[PDB]
Amino acid sequence: KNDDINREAHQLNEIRKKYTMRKSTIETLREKLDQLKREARKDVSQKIKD
Amino acid sequence: DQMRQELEQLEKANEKLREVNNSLVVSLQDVKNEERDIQHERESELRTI
Amino acid sequence: SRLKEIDGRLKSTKNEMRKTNFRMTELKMNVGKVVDTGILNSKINERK
Amino acid sequence: EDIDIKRKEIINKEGEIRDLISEIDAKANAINHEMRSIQRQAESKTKSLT
Repeated sequence: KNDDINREAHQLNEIRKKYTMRKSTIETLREKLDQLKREARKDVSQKIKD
Repeated sequence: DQMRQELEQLEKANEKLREVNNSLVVSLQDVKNEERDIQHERESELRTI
Repeated sequence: SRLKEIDGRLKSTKNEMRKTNFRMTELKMNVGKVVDTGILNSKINERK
Repeated sequence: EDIDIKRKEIINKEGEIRDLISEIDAKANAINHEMRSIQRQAESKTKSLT
């Protein structure tokens, strides 16, 4: 029974790990948006110059 | 996956080895009973002779 | 000699059961591990 | 640290498991000796009385 309680605690810890990895995913989202904005400004500048 | 399957077959094999070990213990105590009665008969033969 | 043989196979059964114990220790070792499928699921949703 | 806690718990638990298996095997041997003794002495008493 103590082992089962420990397993429940580690499942909660894995949920917390999933939350931290969610924050990692939003960081990936921010860097993706950064790259998209950079390429967008570059291509629109190229199109305007052409 | 393989490891859940292994634990299932291991529970099966653990039960099986439990029954065979119980049978082994019964056989061993029967064998030692045979030994004690054989040695008692030998002692009786020795005392008679 | 028969008793010695049955004791030896008892030793074999005890080794087998202790290996099963190691394997269940491994079982809950791998129960308590981090899973990194969140990026996979989010990326699948993005693709969809 | 909690992982190590559950590891020590499981090594202990398997320790009591194997110790209890040995103890119950010993008590099975003892009860077999008791039943053979009681049946032998019961047979002797039946021979004496009957």
